[PDB]
Amino acid sequence: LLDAKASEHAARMTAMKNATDNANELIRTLTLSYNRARQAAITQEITEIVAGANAL
Amino acid sequence: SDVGTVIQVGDGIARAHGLDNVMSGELVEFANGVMGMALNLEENNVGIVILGPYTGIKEGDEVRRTGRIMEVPVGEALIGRVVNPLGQPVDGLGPVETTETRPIESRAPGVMDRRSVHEPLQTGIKAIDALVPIGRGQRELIIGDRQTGKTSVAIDTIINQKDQNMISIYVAIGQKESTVRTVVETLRKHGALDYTIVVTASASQPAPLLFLAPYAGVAMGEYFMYKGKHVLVVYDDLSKQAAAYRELSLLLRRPPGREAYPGDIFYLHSRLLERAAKLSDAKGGGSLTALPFVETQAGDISAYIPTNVISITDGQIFLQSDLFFSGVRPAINAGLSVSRVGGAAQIKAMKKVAGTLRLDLAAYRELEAFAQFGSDLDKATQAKLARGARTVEVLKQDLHQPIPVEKQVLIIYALTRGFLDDIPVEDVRRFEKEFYLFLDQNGQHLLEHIRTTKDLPNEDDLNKAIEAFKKTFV
Amino acid sequence: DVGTVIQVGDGIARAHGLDNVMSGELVEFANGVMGMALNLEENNVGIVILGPYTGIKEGDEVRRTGRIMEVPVGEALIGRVVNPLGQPVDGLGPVETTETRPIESRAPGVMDRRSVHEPLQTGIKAIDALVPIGRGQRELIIGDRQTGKTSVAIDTIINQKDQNMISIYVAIGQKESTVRTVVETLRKHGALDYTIVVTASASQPAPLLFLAPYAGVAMGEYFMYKGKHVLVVYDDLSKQAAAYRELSLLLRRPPGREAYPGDIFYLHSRLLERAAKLSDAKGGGSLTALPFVETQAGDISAYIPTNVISITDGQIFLQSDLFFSGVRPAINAGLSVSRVGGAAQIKAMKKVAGTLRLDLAAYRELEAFAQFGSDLDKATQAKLARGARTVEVLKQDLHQPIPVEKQVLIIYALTRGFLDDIPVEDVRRFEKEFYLFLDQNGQHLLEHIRTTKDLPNEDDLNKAIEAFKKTFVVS
Amino acid sequence: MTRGRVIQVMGPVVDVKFENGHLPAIYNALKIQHKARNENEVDIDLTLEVALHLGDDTVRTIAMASTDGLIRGMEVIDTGAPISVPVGEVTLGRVFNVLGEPIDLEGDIPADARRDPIHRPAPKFEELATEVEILETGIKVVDLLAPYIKGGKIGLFGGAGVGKTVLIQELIHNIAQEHGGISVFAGVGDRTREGNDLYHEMKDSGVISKTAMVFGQMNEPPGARMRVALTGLTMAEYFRDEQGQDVLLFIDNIFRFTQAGSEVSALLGRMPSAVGYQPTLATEMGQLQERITSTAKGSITSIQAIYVPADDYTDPAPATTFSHLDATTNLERKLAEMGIYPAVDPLASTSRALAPEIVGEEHYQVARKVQQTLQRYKELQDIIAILGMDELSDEDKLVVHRARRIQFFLSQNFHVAEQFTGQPGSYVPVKETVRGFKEILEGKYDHLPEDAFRLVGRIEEVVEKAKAMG
Amino acid sequence: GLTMAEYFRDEQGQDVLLFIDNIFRFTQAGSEVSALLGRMPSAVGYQPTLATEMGQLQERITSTAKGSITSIQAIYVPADDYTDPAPATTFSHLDATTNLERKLAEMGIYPAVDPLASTSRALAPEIVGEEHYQVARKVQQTLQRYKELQDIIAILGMDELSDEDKLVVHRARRIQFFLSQNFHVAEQFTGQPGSYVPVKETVRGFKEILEGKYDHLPEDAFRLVGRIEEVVEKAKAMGV
Amino acid sequence: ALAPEIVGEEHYQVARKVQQTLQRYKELQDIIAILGMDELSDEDKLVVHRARRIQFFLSQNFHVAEQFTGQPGSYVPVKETVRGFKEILEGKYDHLPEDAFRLVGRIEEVVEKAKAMGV
Ligand SMILES: Nc1ncnc2c1ncn2[C@@H]1O[C@H](COP(=O)(O)OP(=O)(O)OP(=O)(O)O)[C@@H](O)[C@H]1O
Ligand SMILES: Nc1ncnc2c1ncn2[C@@H]1O[C@H](COP(=O)(O)OP(=O)(O)OP(=O)(O)O)[C@@H](O)[C@H]1O
Ligand SMILES: Nc1ncnc2c1ncn2[C@@H]1O[C@H](COP(=O)(O)OP(=O)(O)O)[C@@H](O)[C@H]1O
Ligand SMILES: [Mg+2]
Ligand SMILES: [Mg+2]
Ligand SMILES: [Mg+2]
Repeated sequence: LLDAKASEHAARMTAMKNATDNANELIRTLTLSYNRARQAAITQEITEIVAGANAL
Repeated sequence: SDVGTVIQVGDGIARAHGLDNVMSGELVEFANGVMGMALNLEENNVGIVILGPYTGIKEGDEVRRTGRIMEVPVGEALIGRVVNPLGQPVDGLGPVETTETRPIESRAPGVMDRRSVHEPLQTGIKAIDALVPIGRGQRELIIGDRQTGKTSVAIDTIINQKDQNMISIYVAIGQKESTVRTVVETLRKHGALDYTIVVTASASQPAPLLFLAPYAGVAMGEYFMYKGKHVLVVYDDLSKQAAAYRELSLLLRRPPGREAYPGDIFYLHSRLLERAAKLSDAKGGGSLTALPFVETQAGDISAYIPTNVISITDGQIFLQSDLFFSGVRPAINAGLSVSRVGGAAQIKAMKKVAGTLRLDLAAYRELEAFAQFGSDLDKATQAKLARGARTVEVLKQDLHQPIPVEKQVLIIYALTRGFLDDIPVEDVRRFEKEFYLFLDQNGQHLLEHIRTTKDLPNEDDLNKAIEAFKKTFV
Repeated sequence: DVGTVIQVGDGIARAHGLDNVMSGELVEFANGVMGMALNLEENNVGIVILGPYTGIKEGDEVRRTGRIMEVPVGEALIGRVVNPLGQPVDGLGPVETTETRPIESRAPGVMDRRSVHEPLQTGIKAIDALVPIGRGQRELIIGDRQTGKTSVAIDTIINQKDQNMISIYVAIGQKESTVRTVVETLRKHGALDYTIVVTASASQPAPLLFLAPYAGVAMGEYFMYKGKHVLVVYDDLSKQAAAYRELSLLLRRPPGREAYPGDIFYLHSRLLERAAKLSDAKGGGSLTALPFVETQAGDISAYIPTNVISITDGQIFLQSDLFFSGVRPAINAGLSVSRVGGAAQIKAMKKVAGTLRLDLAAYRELEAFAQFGSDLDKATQAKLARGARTVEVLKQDLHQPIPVEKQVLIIYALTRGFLDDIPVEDVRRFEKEFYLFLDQNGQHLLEHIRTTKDLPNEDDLNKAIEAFKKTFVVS
Repeated sequence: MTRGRVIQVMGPVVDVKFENGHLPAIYNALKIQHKARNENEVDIDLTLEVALHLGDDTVRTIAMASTDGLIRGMEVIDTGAPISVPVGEVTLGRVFNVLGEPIDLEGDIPADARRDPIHRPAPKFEELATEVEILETGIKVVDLLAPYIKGGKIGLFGGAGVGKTVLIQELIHNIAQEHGGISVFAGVGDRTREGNDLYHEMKDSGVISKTAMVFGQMNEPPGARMRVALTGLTMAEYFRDEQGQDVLLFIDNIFRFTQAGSEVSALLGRMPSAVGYQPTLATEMGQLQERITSTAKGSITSIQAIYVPADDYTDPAPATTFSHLDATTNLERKLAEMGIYPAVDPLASTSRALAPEIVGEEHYQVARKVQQTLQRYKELQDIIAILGMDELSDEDKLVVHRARRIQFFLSQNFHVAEQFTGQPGSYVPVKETVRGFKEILEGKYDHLPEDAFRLVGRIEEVVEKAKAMG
Repeated sequence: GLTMAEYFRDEQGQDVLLFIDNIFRFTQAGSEVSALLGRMPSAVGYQPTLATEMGQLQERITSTAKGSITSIQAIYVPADDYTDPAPATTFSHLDATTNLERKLAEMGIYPAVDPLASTSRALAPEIVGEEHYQVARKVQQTLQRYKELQDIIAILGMDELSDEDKLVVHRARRIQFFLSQNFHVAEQFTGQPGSYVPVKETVRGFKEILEGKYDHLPEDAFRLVGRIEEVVEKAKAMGV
Repeated sequence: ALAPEIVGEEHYQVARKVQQTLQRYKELQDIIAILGMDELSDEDKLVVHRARRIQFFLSQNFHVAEQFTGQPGSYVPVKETVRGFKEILEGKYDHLPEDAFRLVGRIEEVVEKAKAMGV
């Protein structure tokens, strides 16, 4: 039981270290997709506006 | 000569031919009696913005030059009246009976004509006085999503200034006319209207008057400022002003930008929000102070008008929807609220007590965001977490009930020094109330000193009073 | 043939007259500043000003030169610092050229070209061994800011001293101090005697930046059709794209993805497709081009990056985290490829290192798994031991090229496993020592690889490497 | 002589017609000074900058002050030249607007002052300097871990309340005292409550005598706000061209220069590019930064603050600006709270001079080790936060010790700090900090109380300061 | 419709009800005619005069000293985007608002009303009473806590969490299903006839859910029922 | 051309069953991106093992790839391609390792490529 409980606590700790590291990597990868999408939405709205303005 | 004729009429814009001697920013008068402002001057066409109903102006009707730049009526007679952006009475009750006028395109007070904000504006809201200090002569932004507390926070500010030697103005832009009436009857009931001015621009009016409404409101307050009395101004949505300028410009066919907004948007808002100052002793020591409001869709702090108002001010109070639907009220996010003129606008007593709290709330936000659930962590982490909950219950407050400053410093002294550890989190909202009663009946001596010397009394006496009450409480 | 300017704003003018003006012609204003005619509307010619535009006013007198956009060429340009127009900048007087070429040449057509059958040795171990380039190829160096882009190109030009190559450097959008500095660096290594540096720095009007790459290839094609081999480097094609968008959005041309005028692909291809390996009938000459593109967020996937990844015969992707992790030059093996490579290596190098590029990508993943991994097996542990040595064998130092016979000998040690004995930090010193030893003692091996481009007898090579390893000592 | 007359007016934009066809060049400047003929009129004292030749002998102009009150037909006169501001010893200790007028109530600069143009052709390739040189600032953290370069652009990214105004003032004092060179402060778009505090602090710190300041306010129309950097620049050009001394230029926030350029591109009628930014972003940004160069006579170095538009470093304003920067210094609040001034984060600050060719090999080895030591401590910090100090292995304790001393020896006693404290302050030469940190990294001085290293200068000062405790 | 209701309010003086169906189709029509009238475009292809027209129409729909108009409107959210200009401009004119969400309609909880995003000026301690307000805000804390906790459950799993977190998820499931109701117009859509719940009853029942008295019953029993009495019987049929 | 009558019922049942295993693993991918395969239970474990086998057994050696990689190419007739997928789907080759399923043509080739490793 001494070895079993000690080994269970260590196993959760690395599983938690790796889980946190995967999550933080996914946050930077997702964050860049949001910034590329945000800059495209602001270049579409300005081209539709200017396309109507040039016609009139 | 000084007569011209309308050629295009539409949507609150008209175009005139002639009127050769006009100035940019003039007032012009149509035959119907509706007034107007010249905003463009091409070689053959003068461009006119109408400041009234435009259902009686026909093509070929005459328009004539007044000779005045845009002017708003000012005087002591406006106090206690409900008025238009133009100086026209709305509440009924007859004329306003003003004496003189001021331009709405005044220059701001220069460097060498200004001083350093050095005195407080006691709002009577525990969080706004302790955590995010506003000092006379500052520009403070209340920015947040719809339905979070906003008009509640401004109305509390006006009432809590009753005793103080203050003048206050409320500029209601784009709001439904029954909502402005609900605030006014509310102010008459609290007796507030005797020292205040409400300037009203309802949603039915031509956009141009919503645009002038914030300028007319500061133009009234600057008259009292240069005469020496301190003044406060609240703008009920600057985002609704920004929409009305865009409509006027796009009908005047001017070129667009990020979201159809004219390239003047930073110039328009800056010209209005820099007319806030603390004048120096040579100018007689007057002060304006300003509270713009901005509403943000899905909390897009990155939008065009929001990026712009977050910059021009000397701080911000960002309010969040989930704190509201979680019992924190007023729903003020401590992390995103900053004051860059902070540290000088509090009384000497409050500075010592307020410093610890900023550190305490922070060491809970970081720890709680992970460890609230963990049943047992290190004994310190338990100590920080426990005082963390009590701090978020001492900052909670009720609607339309402001608290005087001496009582705020006493409750914040007690939480910070550990008197409130023994008390459970649920009854912190009542231990507060019972403490205010005990202080009034027994502790008159401690309250005498803080008001007069803005200073804290001897520690032994304070410890004695608070420890004795802790014996009485059950 | 005379017209008059009606609008002069933002670097684009307009003029009323110039009746016989051909499209593309160079136009002289009364002021003596130059311009390019790009459009002919029914009463008005539309002119791009190729110089400072603050001295030209409506009412000026533009005049017609009589010649299509032409860049000066001749042997006298070598060793001089010049403008995109043929105008000397270094001081030192006139360039004294003899003739001209159009900047709007056609690319050598099909049936006028051949496949690549000679190496372009860069002296950089990772590029020569893993991602080969041959004369006539178009190769892209892609990356982010501060990753090694100018450093890889300059190491190439110095090493292309020994070989009979002409090299051109075209600096587009760069800060002027960095360019003056590169000329002094080339003069110190003795490189300037066989090179031309063409400059279009950031304070200038956008038209001379747009023309800057087309003047650089126009100088190099003169030498190519006369038979001598040539190399060209473009220091930022993404800054060429930016200057074309600014000129187009001022002529009111409609936008697109980002705001790029759709003619970005046509711009980049017109330049990159003039690189060719001419055949023996044409005299067997060669251009070769190494275009550079910078990428936001160190992400391979974006509009201008992918467009140039389409026109070239490979790419070399450089990574910022490798750069900060001590790997210099910082080359990602998985995303970097050569499509004309496989024929452009010498015979000894094909035999020594062709399975290195693919095997080295496998170590990158297995290291990433192993750090988070708890217990590994023997066949995974053996692979992890060779991978570390390869990464230290591909580390180089700045401005120090390694001759190709020495490259194939150090790589033979690693692939055949002699380097397995030596502890890691010592690998860099083991490599400096082996090169010294080869010089002092092992001259017979170094004579064979150069003449036959071929590897010596295995017994003699294995003998020699064991003999060096006895003399070497550790820690 | 000749004169124009105004024929259109719309917000900040005006158009003038010049009937003879004798017209002004593209960046020249025009005056309107008029006295009111009848009581309906308003007297005006405006100035305008040329932008485009539209045709029909007409010119489009941006306005430098409020255009309210302008009648069509109002006369207007051309100065023959761009905006020109006074240069020389006259401009030291004074505050001016974009035009060159003095804002201070300290008299008026005379007519005889030599006045030179805002807009000028950029420096040439036969005039620059071949070899990089390093500038000794006298600040330990900056000179050791992110060396500044003569002719460089340095970038400050930091939060409010971290010591920005103190770091700017100490740099101005060290360069004037030891390297014998002046400074310029150009506040592009600054709040008028900050300008007043800055003038009082620059005066009360004694720094004022060595600096010249240009303030362009937020309440000005966009053209004035945009060209405020170009007047601060042209003043620093006289000091490098003629007096030959080295010069320092501070720019309050470079983002507002790019925003003012966007707002002028919208008034003038141009088509927007990516993320609604001007179609000429890198030709504007380049024509500013390409005048901040180290010519053979002398150099201009610049410290510029930048705002990241949305916490997105992939945006077109950060992209173009970061192209030019040579070093980045980041200020951390945690360090400030703990007591470290200057509050500069050693692990988020960069330089392109920290390479062994420029700094030399001894400096490079000493620097890398300091970074290696501090990063490892940042790891053990979360282990020491959860559990006890005894738990660390012995080797790990030998890294905890060195890191705490290294973090404190980075802290320094400034001369401008004597208003906020009661101690004199010191300047350290680059050889003395490189020598000292080598001694700490060899451990020669580890027999010392920790706080001995707080706010000190040379390493020998630590020895004496130790004795002071006992 | 408005001129008729105005005549009944002012001259006759009787109180009146107005029902307007899809006031967005008023805003949308202006766009179609804006370009052919000669107006330049604004924002997301909208008229350069959106606020001005909405204000003129809406500021007439009021209850004066003479007489009262109660006005009930359906507003169409143009592309499932509440951040669009037409809805944003509309939110400024109402006194009470219910927002309907498709995510709830997918789960089958009808009526699909957001209990957090819906607000009224009558939820004030004196306008509805202290007992009513206490229960209302307490429900709104439970449902906001369930929203943040669903992210943790979706990735890590429900068993990982504390007893207080488990008891929140327990009660929030029941509260959210008990907000659903059997209407008479849903006789065609769901077979079952329909119910009318008086206000006093609604407060009693929601108080019992919050205090835990009925937590023994299985959750499916709370879907499409009117009074809490019914929920007890519906469970009996299931066999609990 | 994917219709019972055109391809035969054996090919049609094999193609649809392969596309069902691949869609389940495109949903499991959201959870295995973070936690790894400890969270997965039962059918999730067996489905990810067979999806890894299928995804590598769709890769081939081409005669035109000889200019890039030294391997020879392979042509797989249709009757052979269907038989291999069925044995993978049944689970008859569960024991063999995933690196033996890459760049091959027929199931016989996977067995000799595994035997070279011995894993
Ligand atoms: N401190 C508070 N304590 C309790 N309830 C509050 C408090 N502040 C506001 N409220 C309540 O929350 C709502 C706040 O409405 P308020 O008008 O203040 O917000 P608003 O942002 O102005 O709204 P709108 O976007 O419609 O203008 C009302 O129901 C009000 O009674
Ligand atoms: N192999 C190397 N070993 C050591 N230092 C190197 C090496 N390669 C480059 N450097 C140095 O690292 C930095 C790389 O700058 P370099 O100009 O090569 O990069 P770049 O990508 O062209 O930069 P930029 O994006 O600013 O144009 C310089 O200090 C350079 O001298
Ligand atoms: N070098 C220093 N030595 C001592 N105290 C300092 C030092 N730098 C800053 N401080 C303290 O921190 C404050 C920071 O103020 P300041 O630098 O003006 O803030 P900001 O960064 O917002 O301009 C100083 O006024 C002083 O109280
Ligand atoms: Mg409100
Ligand atoms: Mg470079
Ligand atoms: Mg400051």
